[PDB]
Amino acid sequence: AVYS
Amino acid sequence: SLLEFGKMILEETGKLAIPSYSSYGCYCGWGGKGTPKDATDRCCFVHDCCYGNLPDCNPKSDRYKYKRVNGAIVCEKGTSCENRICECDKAAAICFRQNLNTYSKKYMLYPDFLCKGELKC
Repeated sequence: AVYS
Repeated sequence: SLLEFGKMILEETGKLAIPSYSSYGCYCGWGGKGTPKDATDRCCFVHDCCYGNLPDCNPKSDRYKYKRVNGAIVCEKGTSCENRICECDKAAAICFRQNLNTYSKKYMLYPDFLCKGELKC
């Protein structure tokens, strides 16, 4: 997971 | 953390965080330059500003707990960093839900060079  | 944030977003909007919100417009994701492209992108801008209000917290890794009270997001009590991170995320999730009507695929994978102008938090 990573939307940053 | 991004783990809790992804699950909120999915619950709220029914879209997966990656790829729907990880490369959208100028602020959802990695990014941080220019004028936000639309309401959704604005949610990401305000969310980035929200994290920016927390210096000594770690939003990407720090884990908080939250529960649903008939749909309502309720941040459960952890460290002060976890509490404030959860509130930033909760606001973003709702902002996303509020703007679903104008979400546009045209802004997915939006190129960096078109991310022009300036905006201060």
